[PDB]
Amino acid sequence: PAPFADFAPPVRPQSTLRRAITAAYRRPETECLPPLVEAATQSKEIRDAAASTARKLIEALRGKSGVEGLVQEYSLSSQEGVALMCLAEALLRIPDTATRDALIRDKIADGNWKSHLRSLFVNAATWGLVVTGKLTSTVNDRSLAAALTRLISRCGEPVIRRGVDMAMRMMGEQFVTGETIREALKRSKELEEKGFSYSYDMLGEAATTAADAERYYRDYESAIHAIGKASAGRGIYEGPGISIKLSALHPRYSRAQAARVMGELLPRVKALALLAKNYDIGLNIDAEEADRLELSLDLLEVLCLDGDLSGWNGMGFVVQAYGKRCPFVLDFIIDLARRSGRRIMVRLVKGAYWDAEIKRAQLDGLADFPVFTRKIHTDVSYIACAAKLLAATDVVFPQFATHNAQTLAAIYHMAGKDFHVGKYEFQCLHGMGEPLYEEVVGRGKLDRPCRIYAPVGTHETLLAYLVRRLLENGANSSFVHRINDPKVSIDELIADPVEVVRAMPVVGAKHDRIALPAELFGDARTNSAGLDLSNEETLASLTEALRESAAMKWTALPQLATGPAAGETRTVLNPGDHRDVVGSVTETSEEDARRAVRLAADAAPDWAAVPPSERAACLDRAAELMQARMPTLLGLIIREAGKSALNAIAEVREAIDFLRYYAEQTRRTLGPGHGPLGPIVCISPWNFPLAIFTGQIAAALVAGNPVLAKPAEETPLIAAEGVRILREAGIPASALQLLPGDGRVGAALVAAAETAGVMFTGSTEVARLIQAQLADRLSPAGRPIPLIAETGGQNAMIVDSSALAEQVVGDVITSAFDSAGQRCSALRVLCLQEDVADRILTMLKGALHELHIGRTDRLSVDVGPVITSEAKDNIEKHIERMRGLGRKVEQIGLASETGVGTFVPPTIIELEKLSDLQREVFGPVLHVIRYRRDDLDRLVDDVNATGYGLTFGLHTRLDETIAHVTSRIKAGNLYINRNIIGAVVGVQPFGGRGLSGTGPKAGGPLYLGRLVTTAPVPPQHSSVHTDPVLLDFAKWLDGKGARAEAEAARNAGSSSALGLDLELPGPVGERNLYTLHARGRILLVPATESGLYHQLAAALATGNSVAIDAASGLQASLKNLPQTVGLRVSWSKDWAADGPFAGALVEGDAERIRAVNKAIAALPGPLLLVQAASSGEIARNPDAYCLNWLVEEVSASINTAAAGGNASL
Ligand SMILES: Cc1cc2c(cc1C)N(C[C@H](O)[C@H](O)[C@H](O)COP(=O)(O)OP(=O)(O)OC[C@H]1O[C@@H](n3cnc4c(N)ncnc43)[C@H](O)[C@@H]1O)c1[nH]c(=O)[nH]c(=O)c1N2
Ligand SMILES: NC(=O)C1=CN([C@@H]2O[C@H](COP(=O)(O)OP(=O)(O)OC[C@H]3O[C@@H](n4cnc5c(N)ncnc54)[C@H](O)[C@@H]3O)[C@@H](O)[C@H]2O)C=CC1
Ligand code: PRO
Ligand code: PRO
Ligand SMILES: [Mg+2]
Repeated sequence: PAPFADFAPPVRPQSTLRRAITAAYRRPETECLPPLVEAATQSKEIRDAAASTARKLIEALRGKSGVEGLVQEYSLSSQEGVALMCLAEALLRIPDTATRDALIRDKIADGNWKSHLRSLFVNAATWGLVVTGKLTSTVNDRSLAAALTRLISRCGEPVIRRGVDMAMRMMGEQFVTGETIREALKRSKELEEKGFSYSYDMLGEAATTAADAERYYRDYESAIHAIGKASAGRGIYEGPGISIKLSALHPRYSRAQAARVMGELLPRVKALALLAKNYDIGLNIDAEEADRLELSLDLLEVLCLDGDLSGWNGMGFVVQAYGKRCPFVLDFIIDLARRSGRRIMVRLVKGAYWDAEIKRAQLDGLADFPVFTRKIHTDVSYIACAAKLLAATDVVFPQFATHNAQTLAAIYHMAGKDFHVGKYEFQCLHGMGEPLYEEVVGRGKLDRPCRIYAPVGTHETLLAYLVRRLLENGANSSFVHRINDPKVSIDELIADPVEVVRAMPVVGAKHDRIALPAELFGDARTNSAGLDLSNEETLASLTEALRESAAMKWTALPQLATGPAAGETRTVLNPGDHRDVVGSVTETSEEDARRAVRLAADAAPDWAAVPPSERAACLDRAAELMQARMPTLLGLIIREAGKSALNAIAEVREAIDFLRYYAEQTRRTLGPGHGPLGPIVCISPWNFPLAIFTGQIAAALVAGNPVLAKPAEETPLIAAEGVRILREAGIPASALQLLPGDGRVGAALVAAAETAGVMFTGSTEVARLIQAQLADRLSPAGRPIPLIAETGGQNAMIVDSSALAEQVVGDVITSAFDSAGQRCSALRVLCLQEDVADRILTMLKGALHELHIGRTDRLSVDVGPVITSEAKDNIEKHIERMRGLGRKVEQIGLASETGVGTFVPPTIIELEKLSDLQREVFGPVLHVIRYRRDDLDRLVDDVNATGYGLTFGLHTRLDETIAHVTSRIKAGNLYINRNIIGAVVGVQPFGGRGLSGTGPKAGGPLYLGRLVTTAPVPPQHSSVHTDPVLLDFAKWLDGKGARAEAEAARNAGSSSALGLDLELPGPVGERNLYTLHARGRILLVPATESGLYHQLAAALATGNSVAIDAASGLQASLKNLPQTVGLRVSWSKDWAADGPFAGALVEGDAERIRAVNKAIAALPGPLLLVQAASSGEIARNPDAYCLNWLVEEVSASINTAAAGGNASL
């Protein structure tokens, strides 16, 4: 099959009208507004009349809550009100009323509610919104528990009774019209008698599995029967209808899965529409995320052209006025209504996903947002689109869904004097819009109809996305919020958004406080740009660029300083299809690898002499080149490395980000005194063959070191292209040599006499072999050769019973199986609290079977091949061993076309204990364990016990659990309520501890400092906190008379950055934190008393404990230590028995250092970051031991939108 011949063909040819929609997707905001202002303009007479009507409605609204009266009656604090409603919610989970009342009277009111009632406070963020109007993303469950005890002990049964009755009313009658469709229908008769109509919302969305989509289907079908029976021939305008969400009806509702959507989702909608046709009721397709808009149009088109649905005008469709495509979508819909002769019911809304759209465009590095960023722009867009709809009432049925009295009044007068039922209507939300619309419906008011959008569902169903619904009308910019704010005048509320926009100095300017994705980092650096795989223009352009990349004769050669070298040449094959030859590699002889190091050494002074700013300029130029070449680079990564387009885009972004980040960090730090190490050997893996390749090399180069680049033998072509780009950007050939080949080439480079440093990403075993070889050598200055190694992980995610299953499953499927699990960060062990384990596991297995595995030149492929047949064999041997032990194994079936490549099906293996898993299994293999809540702390121990410490995830809403878990886990990259993959340079600096590597973190501020002989002070690198054991030690030194060492100890205490705690700039809806902690226990190998004191001061000032070499004979130098210091001090004769250590400090002459370095490399377990100094160096240089390498970096990324919305926005 020809590469990319079927990458992403559209569902249908894009008509002129469809293309005008796509063209507007991310149009600059200043370009969208002027035509909207013009279309929204009305006569001065109309504007005055509309302001009068709006003032009249608002005066009525203000002239006429339950939770607030309850808070007042019992003098509750906010936390008490929230805690009370959480208790009421839990009591309502008890089905029998008499049982519940007995528990309240006999057990709850009397004392400890904790012994009788899953945290009570799982939904406290929602109840917090109800009580306070403010959204907090996580729940302070200890504060709520205290508040609940306090209020119960103060007020007793009466307050509990009142809370229960209040929650019962709100959850049964306010947030929903009824629990079931029959109950909702019964409660609809009252307002139907007043002139209202209804559209029922069954509260389904985001199917994760086929079974869940089928459940949502049968729920919609049963509701259509009930609504149609009740409609009883009233028709689509007077009678009730239904609203559906396409995401409820298929678990893979996305553009990437468009073929499955048209084949599998479309027939389901058609079947529901046929039933709606027979009863003659409305069936409305709700609008969802911006990347689903254009896909949904293909379903609308097919349905409106399907003759089986003819004769029925009930098909409806929502368009969101906050979207830049809205008027063009309306043009398309009106034309479709004309062609089909179906009077499409068009619900105009403003839009419910605003904060999520802002976050998504920022995360994806896209050109602009697909929605407006000023609320007034959405208001003008709405009015302009209403004008378009009101001119087409013969062709469509406009439905103006809004609670904004000003918007309503403007449209009411825009529509003019003539009205008949069926011309158009208004719409509102149940339990929210009735106060406004009771001033609209009826001959005594404005005599215009209103359809009530009526949620229907149980308590569990309505709570799932209640936060997003509350924010529709609850944000500070929301009309319903502002009308209830006394500080907001009626004049402010009736302000005409059209005229306000028209008079702004720059019409349609972007919000001042929302950064475009490119500007996320401000003046520090330019964000890399992504590509929108939902944009048909992008998919069409990418299709051609990808095909063109597959026709190129890609090569990789040994590129020595003197020119390309001869060698053994072989082809490079696509891992997804070995018949697809991607290019040819000429591999490096061991002789030429040694020669390359000599040439690098000869060239080292000339590269070091290029000033740091100019070296950084080379990196910035290379980043521009990679950005411009992204589509071609994507094609090569897809075919050579077996990656999906989505992952290839992110990888090229990461490479660009490394180049720009290290360039900026260089401009912030490097001066004449930060001399280069010399030739650095950069050994890189096949799983991030551009990004990690580029990151290591760029850092070494910009620090002033010439580089020998040894790429993974599986992925030399993208590496050769990366070197070509860096050379084009100005890196001299003598500064950057490419040495393709296998481990023998890597080993020859490591062992070469002039090698001054090694940067390695790959296996622990190979890093250990490199460490053993480097320990044989010292630099010309008699110091160890630095090794930076990142070596993978055994990464866990802990999920408690407060987490949202659908969120968990999505993050798990992505974290475990993205890139076929070939990320070092991939989720390996999912840990499920016992009470939710079976439900989440069922959902996870169902989601597993929705993944498409195959050759990655198709947008529809989710999981590609593993890199080699040997990798495949190793992974499969692990799976079969687990199966042979009787562990439950779930696997997706592989298509026959996978046989030409090396594929492993995504797999779920259920384990009894974490210790059942003994080694990192570098493939799409998720292990699942269950835990009881009281065993959480033991579980964290179990996770730490593997010895790894790279990525870690936690899904919980509860602050106590966040605090506990994050304080006890020992990993470098933590992720809360999100996936654990795709660390962003400079936002989640990436790297771990233990068996996961040495540090410092790539994409972090300590990285460049390891690549120079004297480390600079990184930006923001300081701490006002002083370690108290360090202070006790300095006092002990003064008491012993060691006044010089006591001063040095105090200086180390101040110099240490232990306790640094920063928030890094990044996308909205996330908090990204970076902190410096102690490393652990540092091995001290002193030679003199003063050396031991200096070593102890360095280690204690950075928060560490120590093990001191008993063979030093210096035990008598540490007599009568304070207990606080003694607690941190042990003496070690057998270093291997007393580990693991987290670093080492060595004192001695060159031969002593070499001997100790060899002994240290022989210690089992983690590679130790070793620092050595002579006694004279300790006396001359206060920084003989650099404190940068005695702290541990920790990155934590918290998804603050996880509760369903973004409070900050
Ligand atoms: C009957 C019915 C049916 C639906 C919906 C509402 C109603 C009444 N909604 C929700 C709707 O889109 C909207 O979020 C709420 O109705 C509130 O908007 P109003 O016009 O009431 O108020 P209001 O006039 O106060 O407008 C609030 C809206 O302004 C927008 N906004 C806020 N800040 C902004 C900013 N900084 N920049 C740009 N825009 C900003 C948002 O769209 C926000 O919801 C919806 N929504 C949806 O996406 N799909 C759907 O299928 C439905 N269905
Ligand atoms: N941390 C990560 O991101 C990576 C970790 N791994 C782990 O390693 C396992 C094996 O995969 P491999 O590709 O075998 O990784 P590997 O670690 O053997 O290869 C990594 C790099 O080291 C080079 N290399 C191999 N032996 C060497 C030696 N003796 N001296 C110097 N350089 C040497 C290779 O050529 C490649 O460039 C994987 O299954 C996975 O567990 C591998 C690749 C990525
Ligand atoms: O599309 C057309 O040409 C005809 C006109 C009326 C409805 N269909
Ligand atoms: O976090 C991730 O998924 C990638 C893997 C290497 C570093 N960044
Ligand atoms: Mg290998």
